[PDB]
Amino acid sequence: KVEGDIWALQKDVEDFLSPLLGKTPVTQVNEVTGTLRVKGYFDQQLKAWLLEKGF
Amino acid sequence: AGSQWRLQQGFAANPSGYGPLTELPDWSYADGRPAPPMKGQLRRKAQREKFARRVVLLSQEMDAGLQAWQLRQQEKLQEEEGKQKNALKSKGAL
Amino acid sequence: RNRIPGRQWIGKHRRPRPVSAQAKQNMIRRLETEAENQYWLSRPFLTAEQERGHAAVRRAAAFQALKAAQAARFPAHRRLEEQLGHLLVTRKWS
Repeated sequence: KVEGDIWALQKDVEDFLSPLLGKTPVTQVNEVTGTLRVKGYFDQQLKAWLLEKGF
Repeated sequence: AGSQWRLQQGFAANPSGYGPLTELPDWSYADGRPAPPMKGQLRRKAQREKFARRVVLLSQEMDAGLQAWQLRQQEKLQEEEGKQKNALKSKGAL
Repeated sequence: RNRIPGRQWIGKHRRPRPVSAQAKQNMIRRLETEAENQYWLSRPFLTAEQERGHAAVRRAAAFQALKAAQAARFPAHRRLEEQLGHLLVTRKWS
């Protein structure tokens, strides 16, 4: 459920996840679905992030 | 045939390989304009460069290896004297 | 009027076939190549001691490359331009 420039979101998600992983995380962007896929379980840490940003 | 003679003389076994024949840009314009470069030449320049790069890499790594070993030995011989430098004086005497 | 019982080259009776001067030439040529081979195979530059871990730095990195290469595999990004781009089938010239 993402409405907007999803690449904008992927920049931020990647940049936020990188210092934790040590490497830039693998991603699949879907513009038609409005969907982002990220490799591994980051669920817990992503909730906390999308709360901060207020989404 | 006669690759043997060619080898003794220092040329290529196959007159195709690397001789003056294959290297030169066979066709040019009337005006004298240089031709668009050939594909056989191009990829060969690429791979010859790969070969050179790797000769340099290996030679350098071998010299670095030998340097490292010598260094390690000199350090060892130096630790042997560090032993003398640290030791306590024996007060046992006859 | 002369037969070679059974199959020509298989059994306990075979076709007699003789060795030829050509074959001797070839065999000896190949030997000479091998002799020259082990001459050059005889004398190492570094000793066995000296060559220890001389590149463990590169050989770690090569494997990191081999790992990253697989880490990178995921289903590719799907973009807006293709789905809507398909609509171009019905383009009308009026």
